Amino acid sequence: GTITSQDDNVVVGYWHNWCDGRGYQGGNAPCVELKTVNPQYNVVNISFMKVYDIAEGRIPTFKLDPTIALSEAEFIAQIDTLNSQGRSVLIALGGADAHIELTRGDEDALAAEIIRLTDLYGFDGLDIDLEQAAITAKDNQFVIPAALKMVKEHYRKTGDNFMITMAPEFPYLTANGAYTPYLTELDGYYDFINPQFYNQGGDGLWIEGVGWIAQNNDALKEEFIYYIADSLINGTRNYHKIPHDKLVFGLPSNIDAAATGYIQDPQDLYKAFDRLKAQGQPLRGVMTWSVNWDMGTDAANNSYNQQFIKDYGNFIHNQLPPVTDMTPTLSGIVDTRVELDSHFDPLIGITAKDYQGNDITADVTVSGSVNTNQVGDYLLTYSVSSDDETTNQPRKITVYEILPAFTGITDTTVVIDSEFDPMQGVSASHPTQGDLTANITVTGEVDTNVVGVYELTYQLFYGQDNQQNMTDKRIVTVVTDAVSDDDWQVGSTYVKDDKVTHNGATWTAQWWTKGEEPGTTGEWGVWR
Amino acid sequence: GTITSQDDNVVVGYWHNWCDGRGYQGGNAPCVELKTVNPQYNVVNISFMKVYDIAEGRIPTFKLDPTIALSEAEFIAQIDTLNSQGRSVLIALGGADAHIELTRGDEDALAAEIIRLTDLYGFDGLDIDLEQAAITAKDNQFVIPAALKMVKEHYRKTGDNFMITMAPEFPYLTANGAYTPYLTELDGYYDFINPQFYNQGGDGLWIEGVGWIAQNNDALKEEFIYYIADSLINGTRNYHKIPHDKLVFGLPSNIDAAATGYIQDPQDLYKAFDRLKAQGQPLRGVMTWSVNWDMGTDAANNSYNQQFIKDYGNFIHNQLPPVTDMTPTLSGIVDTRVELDSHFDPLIGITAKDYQGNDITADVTVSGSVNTNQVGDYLLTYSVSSDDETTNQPRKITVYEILPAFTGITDTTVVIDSEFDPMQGVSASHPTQGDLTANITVTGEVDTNVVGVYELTYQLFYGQDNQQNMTDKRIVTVVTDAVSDDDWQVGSTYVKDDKVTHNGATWTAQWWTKGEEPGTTGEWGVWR
Ligand SMILES: CC(=O)N[C@@H]1[C@@H](O)[C@H](O[C@@H]2O[C@H](CO)[C@@H](O)[C@H](O)[C@H]2NC(C)=O)[C@@H](CO)O[C@H]1O
Ligand SMILES: CC(=O)N[C@@H]1[C@@H](O)[C@H](O[C@@H]2O[C@H](CO)[C@@H](O)[C@H](O)[C@H]2NC(C)=O)[C@@H](CO)O[C@H]1O
Ligand code: NA
Ligand code: NA
Repeated sequence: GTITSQDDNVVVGYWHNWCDGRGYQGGNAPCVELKTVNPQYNVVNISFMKVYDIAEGRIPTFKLDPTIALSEAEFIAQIDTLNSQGRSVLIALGGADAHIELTRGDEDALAAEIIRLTDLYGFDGLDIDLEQAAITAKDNQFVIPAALKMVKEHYRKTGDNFMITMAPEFPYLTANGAYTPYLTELDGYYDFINPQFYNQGGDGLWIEGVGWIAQNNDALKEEFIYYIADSLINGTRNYHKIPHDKLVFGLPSNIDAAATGYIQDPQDLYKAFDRLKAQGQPLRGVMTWSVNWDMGTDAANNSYNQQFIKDYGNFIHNQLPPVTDMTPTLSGIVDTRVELDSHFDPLIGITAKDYQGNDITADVTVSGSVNTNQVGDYLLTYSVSSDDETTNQPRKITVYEILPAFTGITDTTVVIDSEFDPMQGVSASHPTQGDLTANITVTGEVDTNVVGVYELTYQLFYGQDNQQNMTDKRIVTVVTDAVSDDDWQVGSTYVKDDKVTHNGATWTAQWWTKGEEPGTTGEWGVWR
Repeated sequence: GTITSQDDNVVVGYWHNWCDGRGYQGGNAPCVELKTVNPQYNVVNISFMKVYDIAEGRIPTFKLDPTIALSEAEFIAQIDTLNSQGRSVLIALGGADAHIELTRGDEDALAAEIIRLTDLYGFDGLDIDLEQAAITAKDNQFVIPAALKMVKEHYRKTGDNFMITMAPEFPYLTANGAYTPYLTELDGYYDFINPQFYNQGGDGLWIEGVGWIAQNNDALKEEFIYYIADSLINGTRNYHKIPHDKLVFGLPSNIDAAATGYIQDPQDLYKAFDRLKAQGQPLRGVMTWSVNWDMGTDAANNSYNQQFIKDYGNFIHNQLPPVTDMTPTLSGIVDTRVELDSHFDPLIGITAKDYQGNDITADVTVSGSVNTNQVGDYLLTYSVSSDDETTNQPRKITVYEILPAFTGITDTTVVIDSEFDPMQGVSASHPTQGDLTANITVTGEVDTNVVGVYELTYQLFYGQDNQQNMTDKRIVTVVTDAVSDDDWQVGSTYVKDDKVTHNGATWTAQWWTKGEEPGTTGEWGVWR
């Protein structure tokens, strides 16, 4: 009747709010009554809360499929029995091809409906099972955690722990991955995460000395489970940290439950978990899609007969109780580049929380320092302690510099006796320092009274005391406006007294000529 | 004729070894002669070297599609012209649905065929364009870099820079991602990487203060380009580092060239590149799938008319030459956990290379130290310098401990006067210390001559000087073997002189009775 939360190891099982689902291998998942769920599933997730009718608006809800042949009242009664047996029933938000698209300001209405349904049906919490576009559509990444923090606190004020769990597909758990916001904002509020280590085909990770470990590789399943979990529980190898006491391994029940990810030999899981326990970081449990699948039939109409809970139930429940990782969280620490001579403040952007979600940002301290007057790497150490633990994390701050740029320094032709200003159209700038046009000197001059080619060297001085320097060159050609005889052409015919220009001189033909180059005809030739 | 490599900014364009490709929007990509490729494509990649016929074995090759109507000799002639124009022609290995599956030991034959084709056709290098399963199938991740290092060195010994490039889909570039091995092994050998920032739909990254930036989001394309590139060129946000001078932005030419990723407003790219240039890290160029697409038609038979090179050619070529990032690389530095009192060696696993691929692992130094006799976090700093740069990277080493475990401490029933050894079947162990069975004491005793319940407390002492302690309890019940009268039952009928056992006593009926509990019938009732 009241909020029944789990503090030991869990075996989580999703329950279909529909009948006769088709399997990836042509099997069939019947709907089942909640009360027929194997007792060793101590968390059962009602699938799914979603938007049923966009006529009702943007806020998802839950409507029982009547063809399961449970009345509203009976379904409440069966939740009530599971609760009386010390088992939890969660409402799972989302699902494959569920379309949730909330906008900022929707969070109060989402919190209110979660509370309505929880109090009506007797749910013990909520599983965030957003998939595909729903993870990142409109403002889901802000609205959902915001509503859920209001729900957690509403029930905390009556002494209840409304459970919050999540089922992210595992590749979304990398460090800046799509599920980041949900984990960081609900750090301290969530009870455990049960990612899906299924339906991701060849995705996985690279491990030195082993190679690439794919989620679809049966020959290395033990490796897959160990290494991805090890990465998760320590926040290594490009994964967000989920403490081991809050990490629940999500799996398909059988080959019909999912395209890939099914564990053919359960020994690979026993062995992985064991190795994790041997390094002092045992996991919190397992999760499966789904109890209907575990109670279904394959394509030959053979019953799966509870094979999943047969393989894992006892193995998970016979573990020691979990030991809470109470280490605090640090957030916002990223390697950063800082321009030479900028102001850098080591605390901007950085926050912290204790293992229960409380802001402890002012408790953070920093060791080491950055000199933004000198280029290079500076390494800092952040620390914060709470509940007799400390978390430390390092940060690399690189001080760099930026070249300024010249503009307007392009070769040009001007007419004899015009005015020429070497700085007209020339300028320089720098991102920080801004305008550096006054920092340009010019070596050389142009004499526009005298035809020819004039070279100018432009020197830009910048930075501290103008001791850095950039150089560019430019050619200014002074031409006459006076026109003159036509250029000689090899293909033309000339006659006596025709004049031509060629190789800077004016030549006069002495007689008929074609093809004779002025200057090449000697003392007594056709060109004079 | 000879190896023509590029040292300025590049605009890379792939060339189809086939005719009339179908577009994602029903357009058509004709085959084209190499010589008709727009000159501003200064790198043209022949697509694709692959396994054409598994009868020929596992080693990929290149066979010209004859229906392009170029003879072998003419195609060589057209490569020769591009080369005479100072433009590079690469052979692209792989392609969408190309099946390459090499095994270890294949690398000499792969190196020999790359050299054959290069010398035959006049190619100037190779682009690694493995996709899907080819990235990680059999030992591709070892064979391919191994063959290519042999190819680079073969040509280095005749004064040629055989170019090596890669086209990984961008999500494979995260820190332990599938393309890791190719980048790390060819660090120093590759000329630039041109990832594909297309065909990944909603993939992208999370940026504080902006939100989720998807590769398919047109409204934030500028953000997508800036932030993913910024992440790449600095190795932040869970991406491998690719120096900015070696990063070339890969794009679709138009909407028919790819499912998603096309830049509708080129201004978003100009602006992104500009911002990157403003922080002193301008990119090396752009890449496109493909020149045939840029020269194709859409579904309405309208010519695309070179729209891609129109939008980017001048913009990329008018940038300043690249400035080589000569900082060295560090590899293997990962946060690690170490058991209390183990030996930790800070250098095991760690390697380093200079900006040209040379091993400089012995030049690495480490600052700070780890005390494995005390639990906690220890922060180290690795550094190595080469070519007047230094790279620094930090590492967190956590010293942890592990509980031992008891076994055999389970409640038990033994028969009066049997032998009882409190340690039979009891033991303890620890991962490190091993057997701790000799470290168990027992408080309390069992007297098997006297019926009843005996409690035993088992204490395990361990760790340094046995000053840590674990406790477990056990109940040993000593029962008689002597049988006695049957237990009274509420539902049975008894008669005078029937005897029953109940609440530890033997009672005798005085007369007919059913339902009368022995001990409840007073002084003169039926039970005596
Ligand atoms: C936690 C979890 O596994 N969630 C997802 C499930 O939704 C999904 O199952 C599929 O859900 C649909 C509704 O969301 C159903 O229409 C569909 O029948 C069902 N498919 C099966 C085989 O039961 C599973 C699929 O493996 O994975 C997640 O994506
Ligand atoms: C660098 C690159 O973009 N490589 C891939 C390409 O192969 C791929 O194009 C497709 O390649 C096939 C052969 O590998 C062709 O059969 C197919 O026609 C072709 N498709 C198109 C539309 O040209 C592109 C697709 O965008 O991306 C990579 O996956
Ligand atoms: Na409840
Ligand atoms: Na060549």
